[PDB]
Amino acid sequence: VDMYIERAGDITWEKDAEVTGNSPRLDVALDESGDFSLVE
Amino acid sequence: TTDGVYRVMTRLGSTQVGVGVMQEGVFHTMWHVTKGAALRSGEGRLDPYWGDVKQDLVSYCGPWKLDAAWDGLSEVQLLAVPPGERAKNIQTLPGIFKTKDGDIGAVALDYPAGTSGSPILDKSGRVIGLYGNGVVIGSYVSAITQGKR
Repeated sequence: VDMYIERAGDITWEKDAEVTGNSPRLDVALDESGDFSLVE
Repeated sequence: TTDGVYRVMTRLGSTQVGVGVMQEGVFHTMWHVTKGAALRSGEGRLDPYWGDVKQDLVSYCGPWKLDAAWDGLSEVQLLAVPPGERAKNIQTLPGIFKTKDGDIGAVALDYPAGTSGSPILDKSGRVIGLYGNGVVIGSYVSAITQGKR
């Protein structure tokens, strides 16, 4: 199994981007395995 | 070696497992995308240089170079590179992961798994982190994961 990379674009801000998504505020914990979980 | 955003592919057919950022001669992606495997770039080979499972990050060819951070107020853009689709910009106001060690920006955007590693940009075009490590609230929310330079 070989893994390879292909260029897909410049890193640039686009003035005409689609805009979407919420901005939730969440209490979370980060464990040793890099996994985030919700906390109450 | 050119600066830019890249697909991370694997081989029957090919499948896109993730995305990463080339900057200053270093390739940046999420650990869970490559598990630290060497990467082919044309006839060249990219070897892992630094990685950390808890941060879910890895750099190739040199140390992590990305250091911009979300300002906590402004909208940002996910430069999403989904499998089979042209790179595209999605603008959003991040929410926040509140943790015992401080706050992390988070984006409530749910793109295919092969988009993991896609950069999140501030208004100046600087990469403030990578997309693809997060939590489910049933919508997925990704941390804005940034490394240390």
